[PDB]
Amino acid sequence: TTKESMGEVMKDSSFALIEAKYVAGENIKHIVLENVQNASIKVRSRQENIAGVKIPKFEYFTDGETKNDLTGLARGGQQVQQCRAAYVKAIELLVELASLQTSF
Amino acid sequence: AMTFNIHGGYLEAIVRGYRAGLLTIVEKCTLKLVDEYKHMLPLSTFLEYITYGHMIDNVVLIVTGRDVQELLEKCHPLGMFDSIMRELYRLVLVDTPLAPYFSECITSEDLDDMNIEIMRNTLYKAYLEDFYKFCQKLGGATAEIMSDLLAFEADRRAVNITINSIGTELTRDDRRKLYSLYPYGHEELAVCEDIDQVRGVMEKYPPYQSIFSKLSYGESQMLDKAFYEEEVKRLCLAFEQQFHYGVFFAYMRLREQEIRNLMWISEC
Amino acid sequence: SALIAMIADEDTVTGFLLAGVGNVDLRRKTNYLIVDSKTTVKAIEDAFKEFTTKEDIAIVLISQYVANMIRFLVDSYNKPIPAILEIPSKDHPYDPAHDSVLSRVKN
Repeated sequence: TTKESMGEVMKDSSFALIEAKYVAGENIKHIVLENVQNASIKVRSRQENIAGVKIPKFEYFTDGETKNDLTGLARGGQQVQQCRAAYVKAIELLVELASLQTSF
Repeated sequence: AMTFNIHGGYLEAIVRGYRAGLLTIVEKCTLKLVDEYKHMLPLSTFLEYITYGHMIDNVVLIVTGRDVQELLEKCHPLGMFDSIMRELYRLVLVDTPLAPYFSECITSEDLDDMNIEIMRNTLYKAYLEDFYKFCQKLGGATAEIMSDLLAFEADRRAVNITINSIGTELTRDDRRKLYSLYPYGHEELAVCEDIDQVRGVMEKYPPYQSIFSKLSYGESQMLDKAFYEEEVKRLCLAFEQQFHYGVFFAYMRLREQEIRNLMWISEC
Repeated sequence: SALIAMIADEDTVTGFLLAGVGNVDLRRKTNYLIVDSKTTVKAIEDAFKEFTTKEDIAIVLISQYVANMIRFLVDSYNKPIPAILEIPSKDHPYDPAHDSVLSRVKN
């Protein structure tokens, strides 16, 4: 079910990237990599137990704790709302994949 | 009036014809426009200022390093000319109008040009210096267009500061100290912390009134896009281009806008 | 823990990599350039050895496994937590086709 999020949020991020490119041309990239305002990526882990199996739980920046932001680009708000919004979907997909592997 | 026929008439006619003909595809169009501009080489100073316009951003990008070698890939002669890290900044301080002022204003180098926000501040300061230099060369109707562009950039920077960059030390004082009627009445935007407040500040200029409108688009973007998008929408005024006047900058702006539109087209 | 791809469509990765800090999985001492298409994912596999296998990077992503060495990367099932792969869409369609983790998921 959550696999479709990896397409929907990706399409939204692509649209935001096109809008940002139309706004400010080429992004700064390089030193700060530009393209975002949120997503100071740092991941935290937790261990849940279901039927005696230690199913891991995953949280990270823009999908939990350890998140920070500063300024951003022109469409940096739109980029965060689309490109950084896929972070929650990615974290959920990663948690689901880890749980599936452990359960298997 | 007779000076136009005395000199510059052929170049003006060639520029007018090229503009009238205008309407990796985006990269190819940009390269063709840059080649057309270069082949055209009083008006020399205007061309130098027009090139320095984008050369300020090109030099700001090259100031990195940090994957600095990638700057050669975007070496478009229109803005990324080779002639236009404090040790390298001093060397790059030559052959540019805004560089000597930025040498003192941005003497902290990367400290005052951090890639997160302070690099944008240095770019805005350089843009303000370039706009001041261009406005110094007064004598034509392009002064109004240059003032409108500088006002749009300053207002967009102020709106971005009030929206979210206020937490990034872009306070009311920084709305003009670092963020590049505006050259005399920009103080009204120092307290426009809300979209409704932005519209109220825009109400001080009846031409700027109703330009913000609902502010859902254009003003929604940070950096210099808020009031710059208003100038992009109103660029139909630049499309007039009355004859016997400096229209090289107008043609360059129209070509840049066409390139941007082609890029925004992309895969439909 | 850290999480980054660095084997991706550049701006697509940078849109969720580093804006407020952490240097996109600590680029000061880890991570790599987020732009793909310069070479095969053999260097991306080496970076996974240098980033994901370095006990720091937890989640990784390869865009649709276009050149991600699906058979080679399918071995990441062992120790799944430090090698949580992903198949992002955009500029390459996300499909249940052969990949690192989805190939096993296809079973």
